[PDB]
Amino acid sequence: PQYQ
Amino acid sequence: RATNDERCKILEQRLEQGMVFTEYERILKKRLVDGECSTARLPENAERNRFQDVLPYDDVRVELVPTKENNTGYINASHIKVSVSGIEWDYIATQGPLQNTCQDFWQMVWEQGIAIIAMVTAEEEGGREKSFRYWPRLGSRHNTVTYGRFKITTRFRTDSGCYATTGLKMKHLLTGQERTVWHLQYTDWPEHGCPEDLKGFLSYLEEIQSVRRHTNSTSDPQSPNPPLLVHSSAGVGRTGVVILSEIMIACLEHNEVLDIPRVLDMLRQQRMMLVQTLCQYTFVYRVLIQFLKSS
Repeated sequence: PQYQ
Repeated sequence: RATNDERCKILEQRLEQGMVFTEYERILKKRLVDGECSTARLPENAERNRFQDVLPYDDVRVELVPTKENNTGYINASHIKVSVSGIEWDYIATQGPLQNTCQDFWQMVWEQGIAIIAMVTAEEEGGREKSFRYWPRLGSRHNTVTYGRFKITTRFRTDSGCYATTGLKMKHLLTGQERTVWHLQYTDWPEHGCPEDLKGFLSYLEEIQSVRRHTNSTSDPQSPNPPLLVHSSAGVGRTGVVILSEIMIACLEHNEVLDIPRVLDMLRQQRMMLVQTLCQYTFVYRVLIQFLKSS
């Protein structure tokens, strides 16, 4: 879900 | 020449004093206002975003001709433009396509007149898919794929070690027209951190220029060119490195004072989070420095  | 050597010393000292770190951290990662990305956030579009926190702004998103399945013509992609000395450098920054968005990606390529794709990711990294394989494999028996109205043919491929150059042919099935598309995939980006081999990445930027050379057919050097399509997994970190690097090298042409944070600020106004880590930003400095050394 989240690009980190 | 002495002007380049002076600019090189200035770049090196900004790195030596740590000022490259300071200037990076004060650049906002996303727009303070008017960065709602309301179309990208629609429930009907959630399946079209690889990452829910990396989205295009409404004013600059790439709009597809709407279809019944895709009412807003949404694709996670942003128009990027920066003028250098009168020459508008045009780019489209997009995420790595998913299985459900390959048709959208190729429709985008067609409608925007794209002839060059810069893919700056491997397809899988760390056991996770980063980009669908949206173009066919080489080999006479299986080198074609159809995504909706577009049949794509892989025609040739060369491997240069840090990157590979694939020639594609794209056919609009409704009307029969064909266009050649070049696919330039950087394969040497490390799993963690940023590359230590500057030469390989510089040769990749040089190949992008060589493919611009192949595809330029307008006598007028000021005549407009279709945007370069740049994509990674989210279409922001390694994607921003390519775009900032190309613009900054073009700034080295004329006597324009180099202002890398200014240019990155303008880029981020057009797509959030471009150049997504500190090592990617220092990497741009190192690329510019190595570029000036090899002049």
